[PDB]
Amino acid sequence: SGRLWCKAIFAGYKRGLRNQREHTALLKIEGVYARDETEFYLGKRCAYVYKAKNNTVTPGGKPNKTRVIWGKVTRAHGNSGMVRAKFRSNLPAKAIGHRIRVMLYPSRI
Amino acid sequence: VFRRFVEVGRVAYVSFGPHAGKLVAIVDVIDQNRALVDGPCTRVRRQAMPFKCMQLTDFILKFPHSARQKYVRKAWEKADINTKWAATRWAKKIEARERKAKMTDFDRYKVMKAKKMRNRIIKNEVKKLQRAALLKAS
Amino acid sequence: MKASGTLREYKVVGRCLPTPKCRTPPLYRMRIFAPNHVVAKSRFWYFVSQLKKMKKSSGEIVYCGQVFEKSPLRVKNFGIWLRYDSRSGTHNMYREYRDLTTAGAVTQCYRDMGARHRARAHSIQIMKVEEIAASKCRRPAVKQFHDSKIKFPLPHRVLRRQHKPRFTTKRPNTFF
Amino acid sequence: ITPGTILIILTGRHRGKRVVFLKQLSSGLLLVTGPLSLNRVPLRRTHQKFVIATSTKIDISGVKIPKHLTDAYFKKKKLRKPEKEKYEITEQRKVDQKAVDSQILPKIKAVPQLQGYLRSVFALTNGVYPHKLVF
Amino acid sequence: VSPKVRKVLQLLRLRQIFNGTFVKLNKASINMLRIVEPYIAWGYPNLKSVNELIYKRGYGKINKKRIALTDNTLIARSLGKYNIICMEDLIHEIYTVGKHFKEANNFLWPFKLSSPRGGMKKKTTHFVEGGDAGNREDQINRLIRRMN
Amino acid sequence: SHRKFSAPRHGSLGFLPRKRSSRHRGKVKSFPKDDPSKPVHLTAFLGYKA
Amino acid sequence: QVLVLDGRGHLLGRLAAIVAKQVLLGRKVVVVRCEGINISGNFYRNKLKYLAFLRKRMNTNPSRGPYHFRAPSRIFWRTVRGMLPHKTKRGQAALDRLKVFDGIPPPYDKKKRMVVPAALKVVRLKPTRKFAYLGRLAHEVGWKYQAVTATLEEKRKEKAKIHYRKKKQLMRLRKQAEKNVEKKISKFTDVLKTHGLLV
RNA sequence: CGGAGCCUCGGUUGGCCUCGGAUAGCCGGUCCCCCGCCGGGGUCCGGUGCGGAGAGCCCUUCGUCCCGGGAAACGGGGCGGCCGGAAAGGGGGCCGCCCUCUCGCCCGUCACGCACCGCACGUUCGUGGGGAACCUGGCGCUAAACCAUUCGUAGACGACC
RNA sequence: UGGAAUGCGAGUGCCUAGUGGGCCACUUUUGGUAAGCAGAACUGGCGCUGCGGGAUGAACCGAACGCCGGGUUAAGGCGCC
Ligand SMILES: [Mg+2]
Ligand SMILES: [Mg+2]
Ligand SMILES: [Mg+2]
Ligand SMILES: [Mg+2]
Ligand SMILES: [Mg+2]
Ligand SMILES: [Mg+2]
Ligand SMILES: [Mg+2]
Ligand SMILES: [Mg+2]
Ligand SMILES: [Mg+2]
Ligand SMILES: [Mg+2]
Ligand SMILES: [Mg+2]
Ligand SMILES: [Mg+2]
Ligand SMILES: [Mg+2]
Ligand SMILES: [Mg+2]
Repeated sequence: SGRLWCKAIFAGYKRGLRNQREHTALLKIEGVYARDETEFYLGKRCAYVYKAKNNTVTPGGKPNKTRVIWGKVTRAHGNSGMVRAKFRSNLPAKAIGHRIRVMLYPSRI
Repeated sequence: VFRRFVEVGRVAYVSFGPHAGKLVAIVDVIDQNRALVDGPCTRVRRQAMPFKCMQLTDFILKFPHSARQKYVRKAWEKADINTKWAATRWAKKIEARERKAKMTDFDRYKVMKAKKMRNRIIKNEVKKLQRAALLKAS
Repeated sequence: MKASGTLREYKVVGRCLPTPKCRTPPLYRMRIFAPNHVVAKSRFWYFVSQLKKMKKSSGEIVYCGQVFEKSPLRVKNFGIWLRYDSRSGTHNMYREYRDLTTAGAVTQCYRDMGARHRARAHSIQIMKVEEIAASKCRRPAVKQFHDSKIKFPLPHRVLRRQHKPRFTTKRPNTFF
Repeated sequence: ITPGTILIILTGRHRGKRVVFLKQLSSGLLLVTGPLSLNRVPLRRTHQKFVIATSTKIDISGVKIPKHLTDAYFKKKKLRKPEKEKYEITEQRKVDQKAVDSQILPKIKAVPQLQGYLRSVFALTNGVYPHKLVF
Repeated sequence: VSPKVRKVLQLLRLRQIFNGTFVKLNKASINMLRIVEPYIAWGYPNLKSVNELIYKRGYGKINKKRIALTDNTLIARSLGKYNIICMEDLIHEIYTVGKHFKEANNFLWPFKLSSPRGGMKKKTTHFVEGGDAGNREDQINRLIRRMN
Repeated sequence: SHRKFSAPRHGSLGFLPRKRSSRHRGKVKSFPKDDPSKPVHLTAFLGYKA
Repeated sequence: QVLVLDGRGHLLGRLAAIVAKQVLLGRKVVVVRCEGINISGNFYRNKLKYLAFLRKRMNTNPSRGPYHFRAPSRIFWRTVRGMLPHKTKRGQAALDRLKVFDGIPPPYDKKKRMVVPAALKVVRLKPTRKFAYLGRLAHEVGWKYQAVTATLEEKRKEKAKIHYRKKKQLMRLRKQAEKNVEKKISKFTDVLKTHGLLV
């Protein structure tokens, strides 16, 4: 057993300087520091995993305090390897600067 | 202090650009920033190339400045710069860099096993040497 | 005119439109250095208009075509005669450059005239471009490269890959 | 993904294990075997979108896969709950596992250290980035 | 927009940004384009540009409505009296400027083109100055590829 | 406008705040700088105002 | 977990911009030897820049700010704060992820220090240009612990040298050990060479 | 100092235990020669697009069983002591011990484990931080502060002596 | 052979509110030393108008607005904010 996701940071939302589009998040992925290396990650699942006070169900498991918002990498962003991600619900702004899992599926390799 | 010089015949390793990883010979110096280089035996057309994308090697060919390609190719073969380059530690380090880059997942597993046993054998030997060093002082 | 990218050399031939008085007007030819042919044609009309009672309406372009460098693998010295408008007058200049192509030497002139005299390309008129033998070149910057045994090192090489890695354990070396 | 390729399962209880690809079923799901003795993955279906196909391939061209290992063979069988009902490994499945394992397993052991490779479980570690490495 | 430019842009049917039309050139029309010079990019299209402009973005003005040209019967019912019965006849009447260029061309609704992918240089100055306005001749085709 | 005739300001701004001392016993803010060459000695003492 | 940077030979404003962007991405950062930092431009014109900063003060109550910290670490700390949205909860959390030090106190003195080549003076300045030292700058605008920080730094480097000679000796034995067991590890060495891990 | 759980708060999903530094220069060996309280300088030998490389290194985990071949034997695990650390101090190493196993590592043989029938929050840091309690044994501790009263070195009242 | 091009459906009649302090910019321009001054022409604006950019701003630059998803742009930008 071991890790099976890549470490990404929730850098922020899509925005100009005075307008913020919260339906799209900008992810900084560890080791991806150019636009030419982001190709592997496009379309990959993304999981914002967090914990809450109340228990919740678990697929193939018993209830616990872990919750997740799913998403996926939709496209690259800029020249330094950021990717745009969309989630089934907009990420809460308390999640800026925290971990966003990037899975290794759907696999194209 | 300096040892390697930009001069007619100096063989330079191209580090980045369209011809990265290849050897060229400085055929002429255009100005402060560019040189006319040639790669007859390494697949580089005679062209202008900035010094920034060059790293000087220790090899110097002997041909006149601006001598046409027939003679840059001729001097390259006489000196066998191709086998001399692959004999340098510099070439081997480049080779070691890409052998590692192409390691398949199974290969990585086999290195992790081999490294595991090699490291233990060396460590156990290092321990014995240290103990013997204790007796000599004592 | 904008000196965008590397300029090209164009051969532009034009004439007055034929009329009953002069059914066969003479053909005028100019050397035009421009980004693209559309700009090349426009500049042609800007120059012949200065030298002849001619403009686009009363004349036509007979031929526009790039002039390829004849010895692109040879190193040459180019003398450029140009006039340009400064903030307080017009001045004729003569400048020298080393290149492989004549158009490359003219492009060096536009960057150079912009750098040293804050001259925008709309105020520069290249009058003449001549390849010059090493013995006739005047500018010491060009002449110092006329040394069959030229040799020089590359001191204090500055690390240009400064963000790969962005954080490193070892300080860069500048001596090679 | 060609027959004999070593795949990496990315999902399910078997995530991370390295299996041997046999064939693509008519429904398009992949048929793989652990083998059971090396990593405890039986003849099992899996989606190609959830496997990383490595460059490690074994030659199983001479392996005879039973014609009856089809999609309906692996389809889950409903279990009623009125307490709980548990899954029982049918005796046929065990016989089937040996038929395929007894051929592929000796072919695994022809490649040195391959069996140890298929015993180990894939994982990401410090400084290891998928976009950089070759599988 | 100044009153004289605003009228000329309406006669060309370019009432919106990145709208496109074909214009057959002559002393009358070339001088109109000079008036609206700062407001238009124009040039000479090639056979491929006429093709792709009319196939991807070709809409007919049928009974004063914008109907996509999804069938040949659409062209034949309106321009059939001029022997124009298919998209290929329409492309030939446009590209070669036939005797019925006017009818076939007014039938085509002004092409609604997207923003130029890859950006512009400078929409506020002429093409020959390094901008985008005015006549760029055959270079219009490069623009059409990125906007169509 | 400027004040007509000049005059030095009243009081020193160097003794602010003009508040009640937080300590009753005088505190030695700075002891004399130690000179190692000198023999060991004390540098302060407490007396009462008779 | 933590990113420990060494302040010697870095240009003040360039390190802060990089350090500011790291803490805004949620990364803890420690910068040591903030007195070793450099600023481009001769020393006198850098001194003048700070002395002008010292003149800024609320005319009616100087105790209300600005606060003119004299320690090199706090100067650098205030410079990183200048590049953050420090009046929002988000930027204050980022500012808590930064620790700045004069000298190298424990536990970072026994840990490896990274450098930022994009802020290094050797990389970013022309060799002829003049530059200042944040330490001398700090010492001459009221900083009071230049000598003690250097005196303690002298002790640290002395110990580090002892540790290093211990490390060089362990390397000599490693090379000698590899020769002794060269026979037993030949097969394992080949695997490493075949895949580039040994050259 | 040494058992179960109950809440609550979270983020995290291997570790790098360190020369000083130069950058028109470096690094490592060599101490045969010169100085010092093993360290420094010289000579010489090697590297220098840093390979004694952070482009790096270390650790690497499916578990068990059976018998082999390499590796170890100066070995792994585990109760008592002496140096050692102060800028914001070390669950490192060293010596004993009575114990404790020849398995830990590498390549093979041998087969087995819920093989849960394609599917998510999996995998650590985790005896995490904080709050209540319930137990359960060992060794210990039995104070101040504020009010009130008094003083006047103090004082609008608080405060202060 | 509806006699240039281009574009567009036109014509016509009653009843009619608010307004009748304006102000600004390119260019032209009168008075004045000049003025964020007073007075004109043309066009376009603000007024009545949000929106991206010019840190900030009636007018500048871009572009004008039904409630949305995707893509691409303008003017402007890309050390960190
Ligand atoms: Mg794009
Ligand atoms: Mg304008
Ligand atoms: Mg006075
Ligand atoms: Mg003070
Ligand atoms: Mg967790
Ligand atoms: Mg009124
Ligand atoms: Mg006025
Ligand atoms: Mg007025
Ligand atoms: Mg009003
Ligand atoms: Mg209006
Ligand atoms: Mg508006
Ligand atoms: Mg402004
Ligand atoms: Mg949109
Ligand atoms: Mg900005």
